[PDB]
Amino acid sequence: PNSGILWSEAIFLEARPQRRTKSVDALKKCEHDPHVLLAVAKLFWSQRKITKAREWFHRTVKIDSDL
Amino acid sequence: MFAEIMMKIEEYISKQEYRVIVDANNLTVEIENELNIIHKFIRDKYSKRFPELESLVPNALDYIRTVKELGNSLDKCKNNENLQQILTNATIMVVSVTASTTQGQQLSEEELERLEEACDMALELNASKHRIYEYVESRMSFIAPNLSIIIGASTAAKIMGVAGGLTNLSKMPACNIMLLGYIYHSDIVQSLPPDLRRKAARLVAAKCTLAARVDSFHESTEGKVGYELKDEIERKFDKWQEKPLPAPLDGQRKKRGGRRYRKMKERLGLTEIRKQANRMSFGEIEEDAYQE
Amino acid sequence: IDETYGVNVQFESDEEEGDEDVYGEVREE
Amino acid sequence: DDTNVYRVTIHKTFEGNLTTKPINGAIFIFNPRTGQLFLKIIHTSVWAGQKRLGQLAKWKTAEEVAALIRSLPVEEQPKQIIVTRKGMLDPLEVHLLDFPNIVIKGSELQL
Amino acid sequence: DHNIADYMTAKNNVVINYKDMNHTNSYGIIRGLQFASFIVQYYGLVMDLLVLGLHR
Amino acid sequence: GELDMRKIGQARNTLMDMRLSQVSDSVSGQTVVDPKGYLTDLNSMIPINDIKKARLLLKSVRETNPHHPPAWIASARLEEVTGKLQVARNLIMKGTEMCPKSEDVWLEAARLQPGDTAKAVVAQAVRHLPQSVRIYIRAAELETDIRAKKRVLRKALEHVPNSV
Amino acid sequence: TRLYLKAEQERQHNYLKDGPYITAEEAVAVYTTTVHWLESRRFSPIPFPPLSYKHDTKLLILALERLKEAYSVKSRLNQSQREELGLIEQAYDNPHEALSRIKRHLLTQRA
Amino acid sequence: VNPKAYPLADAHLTKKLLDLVQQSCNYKQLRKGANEATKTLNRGISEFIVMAADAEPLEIILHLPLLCEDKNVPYVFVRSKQALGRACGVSRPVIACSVTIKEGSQLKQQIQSIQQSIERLLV
Repeated sequence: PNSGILWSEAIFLEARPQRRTKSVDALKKCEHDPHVLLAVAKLFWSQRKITKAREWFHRTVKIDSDL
Repeated sequence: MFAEIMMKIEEYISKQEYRVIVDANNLTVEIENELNIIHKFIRDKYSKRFPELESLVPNALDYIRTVKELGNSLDKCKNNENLQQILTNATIMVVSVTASTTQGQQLSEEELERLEEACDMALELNASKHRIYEYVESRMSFIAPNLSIIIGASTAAKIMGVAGGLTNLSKMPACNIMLLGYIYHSDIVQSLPPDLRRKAARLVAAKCTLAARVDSFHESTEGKVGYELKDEIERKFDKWQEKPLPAPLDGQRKKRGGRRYRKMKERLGLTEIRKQANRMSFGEIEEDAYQE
Repeated sequence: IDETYGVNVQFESDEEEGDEDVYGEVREE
Repeated sequence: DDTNVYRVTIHKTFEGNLTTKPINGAIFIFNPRTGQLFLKIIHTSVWAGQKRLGQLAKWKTAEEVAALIRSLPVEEQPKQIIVTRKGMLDPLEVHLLDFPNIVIKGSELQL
Repeated sequence: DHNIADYMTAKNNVVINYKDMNHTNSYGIIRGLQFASFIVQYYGLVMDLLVLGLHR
Repeated sequence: GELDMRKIGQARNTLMDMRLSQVSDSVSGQTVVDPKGYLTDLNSMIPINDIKKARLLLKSVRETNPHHPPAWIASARLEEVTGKLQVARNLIMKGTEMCPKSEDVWLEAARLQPGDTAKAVVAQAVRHLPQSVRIYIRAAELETDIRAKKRVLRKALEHVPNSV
Repeated sequence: TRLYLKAEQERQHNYLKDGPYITAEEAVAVYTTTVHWLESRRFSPIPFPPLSYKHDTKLLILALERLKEAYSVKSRLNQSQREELGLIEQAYDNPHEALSRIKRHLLTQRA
Repeated sequence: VNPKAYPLADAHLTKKLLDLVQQSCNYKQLRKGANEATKTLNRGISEFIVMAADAEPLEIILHLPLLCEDKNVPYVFVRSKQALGRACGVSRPVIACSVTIKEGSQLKQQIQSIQQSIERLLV
């Protein structure tokens, strides 16, 4: 459960109305992860919300800029 | 996106998996907002020809019918048989009284043609949304009739589609509740008083879940369990909505004054009243006779 | 506010309130 | 002494607010005729609660004052409660109503 | 202000209860309203201005 | 059958409202209200017995010790922290006359009074307790001029030349 | 009381069915006369309750006194009267909270 | 019982599951009800999920094995819902429940033993 890439794959393979709980579960299980933050940014950009996706991308760049 | 969904709905209705009903429901939910925006644009465009048409007709379809039947010519409001099929008699009298004193300039030919084309497009979008809702109700009655009869056909269809499948809908704890949410959007919930409708939404889960669970197998194809759950939810919503004097026996004092009894005496009693002395001096007071 | 417990005098209810001008001057603000 | 029970030690600070925290619940009671003194020691927090006015402390002190007389025998209880605090004498006199045999007299002399 | 006026008029249009009877007041005005005095005085001013005449 | 008789009333009310709205155009001084706009001011307006007990204790300490400039400073701080500043200015003016030759009480009286009164308060504090560096610094700080501050600094150097 | 309540019921129903009795353009004419008179007076209309007022708390104190005067002198008060007295005391204790609640009710509450 | 409820535990296995559910609910680590059990299974914090075969309808508990196919958790069905309700301490019968993992609980070894013993019944 403590894997960022597996949490990102589980958030990307899930349904689009079911990803809002999967992203919260990935943030609660594996917090401060760059892959989970990138998956949350991609889910926010796919939901036509650029104002949250830009903040999620900024938090992903500030948590780990080496990704 | 609307043409392919309409062709899929026509191909499904001409032959008589589950993603087509969800696509038709999403297309209807988008076409409702598109028709509302088209009615708002028609009210903003035809405000110069009839500024009182929006206040007399608050509905979108009634205002669209009044703008498509009359248009720039306001002479179609006296003894007209076509205007009586959209609005009532008092609404027709109010529209005639508003068009008798309008104080508005007439539009051009191109603006009236664009308004008529927008009204025809809104009517075609409403007809396509009604046909998609009928096809989704038929697919919900064919797939899961218990959830379609308990909370609503569209609700059931939306629930399954949102769940991504009847097998996921039953799996969902809030089965048949798809935030469409569907628990609140539930007709049985809608039947409950607006405030109780929310409570009915929570209570809808049990019935909706049961309906989905039953619909999971090949049992209850007629919808008897869903009708029983809807009747139970309606009974719960109806229940949620809408002495001889004692014998004056002679007073018996406390057998033994206890600390708990003293605590009650400390809590309740005449301690504050005793502080205020009711004694009155024999001599006259400084106040007047009837100071009160 | 000295460290004496009695440094702060006890505040007994007084200055009786009342539409009566104790100072005896007609206020004009 | 009514003020002793309500006495609150106050801190001193150039910038910080003075901490007028209560000291203790003892009223510094004395009885030269009895050859002893009474120390009704109570907790400082119990003596003065948070946002407790002086009248509230006096009302609570009256209950404790009557409690001391209640614990003591009627003969041993002071026949005359000479307290110079005339303002606090009336609640004490009201408290003294619980003991009709005992009497309360004003104390012109202040200990 | 329009909001205060709307609130006052809405308060003037409320449900009236009794021992066993309840109805809705729409034309009448609750004399028990704390602000009813102001509205009655103002409307009486309206009739005064109407009857007396602008110049008068 | 019997139609909705309320329809006629609704139509009449709508006609009356429309006529009134049309007549509102001639109202040059017509004004509106902003409850929704006020909603932001009501949400931004978001920030008793203990403060009253502390004020009563400060008043009892000032009555039990009139010559205590810590008690006068605490009473001035309690009166200026809540309520109005006029009671704090009156308490500072009472403490300056009741407890003379105090630097902290004079500093609190200069900080609580306006500058036209603070100049006279600093002059009275220099007449009552001269050679004070804090009172001279408060007088030079409440001058708002170059020549007045230079004269105050020259007077402080003539009074107490051993002040750094 | 019962008869008058009934009569007012069918009176309100008749007003609803028959509509307002203010004749068309007659209430409009009355309003025009009123606004012309006001313009001749040329006074600033009263605005919404401002955040800052000269004696805002004084008005709350006067209102609290007026409501208290209904049953302050009474020996006892009913349960509804007791609740009203408690509400008045709470409003007096916290004038700012009561004022904020009153303004919110004014600008939001309509039922 | 219902044939759709699978797997079914024995008498001593149901007694051990009821004792583990009572130890989890007494230590504030158990969730009663089928909705809370399925929410804890979907959230990824439920260590084990127990069901009951005496449920009307039995398909409403059918989400409890299916969530076991969605989170890889051992599932088991009790014989009666009234014993699981009393085991949960609730007077009302419980047809479903969930023993969740805690931050270093003392009953982690018993929960692991119950998960190892409940995974062999589904064969």
